[PDB]
Amino acid sequence: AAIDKLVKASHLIDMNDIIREGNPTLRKVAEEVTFPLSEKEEILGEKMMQFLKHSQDPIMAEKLGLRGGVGLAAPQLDISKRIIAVLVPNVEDAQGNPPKEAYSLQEVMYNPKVVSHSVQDAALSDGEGCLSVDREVPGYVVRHARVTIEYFDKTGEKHRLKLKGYNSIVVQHEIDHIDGIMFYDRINEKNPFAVKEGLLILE
Ligand SMILES: [Zn+2]
Ligand SMILES: [Zn+2]
Ligand SMILES: [Zn+2]
Ligand SMILES: [Zn+2]
Ligand SMILES: [Zn+2]
Ligand SMILES: [Zn+2]
Ligand SMILES: [Zn+2]
Ligand SMILES: [Zn+2]
Repeated sequence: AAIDKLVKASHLIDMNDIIREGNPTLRKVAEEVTFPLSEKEEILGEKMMQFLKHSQDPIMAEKLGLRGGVGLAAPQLDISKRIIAVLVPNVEDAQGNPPKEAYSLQEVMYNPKVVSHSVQDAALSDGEGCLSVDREVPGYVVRHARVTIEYFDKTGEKHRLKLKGYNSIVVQHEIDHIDGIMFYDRINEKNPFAVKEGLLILE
């Protein structure tokens, strides 16, 4: 099936492995994974993280024809499993010095979920994009400002983590994918740029 092609040792995930808006797998509730993970599930997670590293590297992205990205969920690869990868880089200072930490978040998460969140909502000022959507979609994607999540890593170890800012937005976006929700589902239907009072707009 699709997962066998994806986990071949020499196979690199690229845009042609990513399904498109309209494909029913994007609207399903993905199946939880069981531990211990199968080798396929473990390698899939690793290929997904490799895809994010490549997409953020100017040469490899160029070589493989990749759009820069900070997250991917398995349903985007036509695999209906609760697996996501997130990779959010820190940025150089104005003198060109690399950050202390290369990434503010780097994880492959199995069965992630939000277990609590802030009453306050937030949205990226620039809106959101999606590897599976080849349209322009304007508007504020209203999400929780802060969340506490739970997930398991490839070893089966459980983690509990609080997130805010951009990291909170990114994980919420990927978890939506494993629940069959798309970012534009969270954009006001009548005025994409409406702002309910108290909405935290992130630059
Ligand atoms: Zn491929
Ligand atoms: Zn491995
Ligand atoms: Zn590589
Ligand atoms: Zn709990
Ligand atoms: Zn709630
Ligand atoms: Zn997405
Ligand atoms: Zn929620
Ligand atoms: Zn709509």
